[PDB]
Amino acid sequence: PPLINEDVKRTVDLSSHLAKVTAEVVLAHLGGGSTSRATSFLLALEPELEARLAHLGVQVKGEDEEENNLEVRESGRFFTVKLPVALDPGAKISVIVETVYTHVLHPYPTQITQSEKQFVVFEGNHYFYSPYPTKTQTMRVKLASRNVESYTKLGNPTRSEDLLDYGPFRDVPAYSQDTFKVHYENNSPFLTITSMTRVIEVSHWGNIAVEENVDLKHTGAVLKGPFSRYDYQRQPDSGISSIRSFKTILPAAAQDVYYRDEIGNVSTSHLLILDDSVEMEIRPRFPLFGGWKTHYIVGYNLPSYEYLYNLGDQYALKMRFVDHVFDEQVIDSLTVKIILPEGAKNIEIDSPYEISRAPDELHYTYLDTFGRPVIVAYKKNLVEQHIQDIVVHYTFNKVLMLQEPLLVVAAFYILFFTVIIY
Amino acid sequence: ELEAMSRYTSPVNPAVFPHLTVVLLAIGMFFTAWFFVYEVTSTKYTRDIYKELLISLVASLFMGFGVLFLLLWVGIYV
Amino acid sequence: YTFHSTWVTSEAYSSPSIVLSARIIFDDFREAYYWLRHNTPEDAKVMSWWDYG
Amino acid sequence: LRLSYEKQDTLLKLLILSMAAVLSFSTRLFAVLRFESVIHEFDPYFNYRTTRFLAEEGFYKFHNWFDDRAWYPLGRIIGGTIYPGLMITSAAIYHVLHFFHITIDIRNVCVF
Ligand SMILES: *[C@@H]1O[C@H](CO)[C@@H](O[C@@H]2O[C@H](CO)[C@@H](O[C@@H]3O[C@H](CO[C@H]4O[C@H](CO[C@H]5O[C@H](CO)[C@@H](O)[C@H](O)[C@@H]5O)[C@@H](O)[C@H](O[C@H]5O[C@H](CO)[C@@H](O)[C@H](O)[C@@H]5O)[C@@H]4O)[C@@H](O)[C@H](O[C@H]4O[C@H](CO)[C@@H](O)[C@H](O)[C@@H]4O[C@H]4O[C@H](CO)[C@@H](O)[C@H](O)[C@@H]4O)[C@@H]3O)[C@H](O)[C@H]2NC(C)=O)[C@H](O)[C@H]1NC(C)=O
Ligand SMILES: CCCCCCCCCCCCCC(=O)O[C@H](COC(=O)CCCCCCCCCC[C@@H](C)CCCCCCCCCCCC(=O)O[C@H](COC(=O)CCCCCCCCCC)COP(=O)(O)OCC[N+](C)(C)C)COP(=O)(O)OCC[N+](C)(C)C
Ligand SMILES: CCCCCCCCCCCCCC(=O)O[C@H](COC(=O)CCCCCCCCCC)COP(=O)(O)OCC[N+](C)(C)C
Ligand SMILES: CCCCCCCCCCCCCC(=O)O[C@H](COC(=O)CCCCCCCCCC)COP(=O)(O)OCC[N+](C)(C)C
Ligand SMILES: [Mg+2]
Repeated sequence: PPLINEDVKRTVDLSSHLAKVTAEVVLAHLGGGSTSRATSFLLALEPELEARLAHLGVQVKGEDEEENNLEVRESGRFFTVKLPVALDPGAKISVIVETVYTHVLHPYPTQITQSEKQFVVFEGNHYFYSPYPTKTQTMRVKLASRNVESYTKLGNPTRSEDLLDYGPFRDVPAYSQDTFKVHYENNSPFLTITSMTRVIEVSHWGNIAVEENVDLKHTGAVLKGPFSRYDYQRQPDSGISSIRSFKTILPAAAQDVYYRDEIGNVSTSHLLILDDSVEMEIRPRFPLFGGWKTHYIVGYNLPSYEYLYNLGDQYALKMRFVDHVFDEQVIDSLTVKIILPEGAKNIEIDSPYEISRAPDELHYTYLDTFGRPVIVAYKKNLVEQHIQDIVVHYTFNKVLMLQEPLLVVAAFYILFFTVIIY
Repeated sequence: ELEAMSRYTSPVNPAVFPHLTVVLLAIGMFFTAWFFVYEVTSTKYTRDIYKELLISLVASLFMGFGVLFLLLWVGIYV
Repeated sequence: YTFHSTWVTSEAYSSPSIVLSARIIFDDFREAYYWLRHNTPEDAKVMSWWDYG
Repeated sequence: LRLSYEKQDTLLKLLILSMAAVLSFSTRLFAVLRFESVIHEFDPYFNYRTTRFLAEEGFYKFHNWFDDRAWYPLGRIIGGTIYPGLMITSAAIYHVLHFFHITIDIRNVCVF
């Protein structure tokens, strides 16, 4: 069944160290009959940016959500979406498509002095790269600052204060590929978490404690020349592209936050208990200028009742897979470890999105005789929209935890018996 | 599902962990002391194996529970 | 004698040498060592006095 | 109730010695109570690194150990240039505390 895109308004924004494009597609069906009811939507991706993808979500006019699955065709990893109501010929449906590309803004000078500003370059597409011929496409680009240097001209693109409009293209080919490149000033915090490890230890006695190790590096515009604390302090201009602090958002039940490094405590942080969450501003030991790869550890423990449900002999816990670290984050490697207690017999895990998973192993903390099972899940290219809830179901005999006191007892008893024999 | 499952409240109100830690230790420690005293004062002709076994078992039990509640009180939550 | 020993232990002998107690503390030593650890080549050679060896 | 002279004497000795040992251990930790627990005065960092080596590499590799990260122009043999008693004590306590799962990092064992 042939599909026609009628109106496509694409608004891209490039202010962050990220590229988010939202296309408001309007689809219509052709007048020809013997097509019945079309129920599938096809999405495409250009080969330039097919690997630098983090999330692709599709909604409908109003408040709604839809389901897309990856498909292969005989190549740009085409996706297909299942519409809620199948559209008959002559109908029209509005579908909002939002995608997020990571590691796509490259710093062009690539070396900036302690008293200069960042200039980045973006290479995307002019037209809506779809497998359907569209009719009216208009693109609006949102920048960080009003210091553009070279933007490709196609249709006399007018320029507003910080937003660039492109003339509506009357019609486009079957595959409407084109190269669009902007060179602008983006002195925003560029930050990449290289590898974050989240460890979640569950305890039926009290609460559950989650700690995460964070390697993070300032990617763009590496620093050349000398660094001087004097100029950094007595001149607020210099140091624009650097970072000083970032705030984490905690789930409002956190109780023991510590923020330790690999070498000791760090006394530079500020946590405020808010009504709905726990905000925590964090300063690293030193400001980051270019590729400075700070590494820290943040952990806390929260009440068990809030994230643990028990019925009969079954327990089920739901928690955030990846939790907030800073505004508009990006991860390159993420390993979740869920440390269940000893008698976790039937462990099933419901993943919201496809997560690469390794084999289970055993962990030996203090009062363990035969160890406790751990669940490991490896994922890559995580963004702020990957914050979901993962639930694990396991059966656990209630009597069995009593083996933890008794163990201690037996040790004591042995000592006394030894005395007796002596 | 997830709707018909009750919240998992702890079996022992955490506010009772401190009160339970001292007592269980104290009693335990007391018995322990007794045992050791008994092993230094009593000669070979004045030792009863059943009394020693009884007092040692009581001390071991109370001490194990007290040590658990203390170890959990500091926040290890074993 | 007990009271004297407690006071001398509390107010004189317990002190850190990595952190300068000023209550505000500035751990410049640790921050510099951490920078030197994370932002130098794997074979960089630093020379100082024998105290900070 | 009444107790023998020997029983009361033994009880008094035991109680006094227990209180004295507890006080000795309690009086030592003032700095740990204040600032976060870290090895200090930069003399024991060498001992600390050495202890970690003994705890993660073995004894035979530690007995004949050549360190190329210090006195770069020359060579420093740590396996035979220092009296090894403290490191051996710490590593033994660590391995005993790890056999029965009371898992504690090397730094906490060195500190206390
Ligand atoms: C081991 O490591 C850990 C972790 O690193 C160490 O713990 C850390 O210790 C520090 C102590 O220095 C703790 O700091 C504290 O942070 C809180 C929270 O403050 C934030 O929120 C404030 C809220 O402001 C509201 O109101 C303003 C208007 O007034 C609004 O504009 C806001 O929007 C809010 O609505 C905010 O004001 C704070 O701002 C500060 O930071 C910004 C930078 O982001 C600056 O620009 C600002 O100028 C300002 O400095 C901040 O955002 C503070 O409230 C704590 O302050 C108390 O102590 C101060 C002195 O240290 C004192 O000046 C304050 O008045 C306040 O005093 C309180 O307590 C006193 C007694 O102690 C009382 O006498 C007094 O009346 C008052 O009640 C403090 O700054 C970290 O939270 C802590 N981290 C963790 C994770 O716990 C630990 O110390 C280390 N161990 C060691 C070293 O041994
Ligand atoms: C004074 C009364 C004390 C009452 C005790 C109550 C216990 C309370 C527990 C402590 C509470 C802590 C509060 C707390 O935790 O606050 C937290 C903050 O967290 C912390 O950081 C603090 C953590 C600190 C925890 C430390 C706990 C450790 C407890 C250990 C305990 C103690 C008390 C006692 C130790 C005993 C030491 C033994 C000494 C050995 C004696 C040597 C014997 C000498 C000898 O040889 O004598 C011979 C005779 O031979 C013998 O028979 C002796 C054999 C004895 C062997 C052992 C017996 C000992 C029994 C003692 C009773 C003499 O020789 P002779 O006979 O003369 O030789 C002559 C022989 N001949 C030649 C045959 C005559 C709160 O923080 P919070 O904020 O709440 O954090 C929670 C936050 N969340 C995590 C929850 C979120
Ligand atoms: C992480 C937590 C780890 C917990 C560690 C647990 C520590 C266990 C403590 C072991 C206790 C040792 C037992 C002991 O002291 O043996 C005593 C002999 O008593 C003595 O003579 C003096 C020995 C005192 C040494 C106590 C130091 C123990 C410290 C261990 C940490 C027995 O002596 P007796 O046999 O009673 O001698 C009497 C002989 N008559 C004929 C006269 C009757
Ligand atoms: C003989 C054979 C057996 C040998 C047994 C050896 C006994 C070793 C005794 C030392 C016990 C170490 C306890 C300890 O490490 O406490 C310290 C600091 O926290 C504290 O406040 C502890 C200070 C006082 C606690 C002393 C209890 C020791 C009792 C031992 C009998 C913790 O330092 P941190 O590294 O800060 O731990 C916090 C990390 N969290 C993420 C969990 C928050
Ligand atoms: Mg348990």
